[PDB]
Amino acid sequence: PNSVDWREKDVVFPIRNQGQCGSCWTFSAVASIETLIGIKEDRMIALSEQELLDCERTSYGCKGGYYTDAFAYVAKKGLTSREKYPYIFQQGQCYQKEKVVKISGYRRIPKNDEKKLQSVVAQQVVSVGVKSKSRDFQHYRSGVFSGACGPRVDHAVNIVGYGSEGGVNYWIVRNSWGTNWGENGYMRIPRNQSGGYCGIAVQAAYPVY
Repeated sequence: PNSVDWREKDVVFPIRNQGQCGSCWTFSAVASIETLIGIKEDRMIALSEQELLDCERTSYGCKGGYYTDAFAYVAKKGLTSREKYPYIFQQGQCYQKEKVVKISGYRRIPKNDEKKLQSVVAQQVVSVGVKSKSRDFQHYRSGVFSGACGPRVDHAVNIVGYGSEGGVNYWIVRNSWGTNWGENGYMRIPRNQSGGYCGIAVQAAYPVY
């Protein structure tokens, strides 16, 4: 497809806010799973970032984590709904409540491969990491981003589609900083920097239904 936008396909929930807690990895994992379930089952169910934050044991709570291992947790343990286990903006006791969704596994996209990244984005939402520690990235408002990136991949986000404006290819990037950041919470990042713009293609991964 020349363009993809899952937000226009009834499978992407509204932008959320992680607050200060470094739980971006939980928001990225949840967003990828939420859309996958919407694609595969035609069912919209909001899932719990809080369960991953409190219960996923390879990660660092509010100091960062792994959406890849979050996928493995969901495949192995299931995941409850956001209604049952809401986000409290900090890590708490790990509750194992009634689960609403599983996955079968997850796959990693080889580093720097935007062609394979695009092929997967054409089918579902993908979890990625970007270099967010920069004034330009934090204060991005609109347009296809052409500012400076952070020094290192440090912020887990999602790619929810792709397109073009004026011949400029872009990825549609879902962040968890609320709707006041970027284009109502999203960023259009150049598509096709080695590793992708702000390293978007360095560590891409996606859940397998």
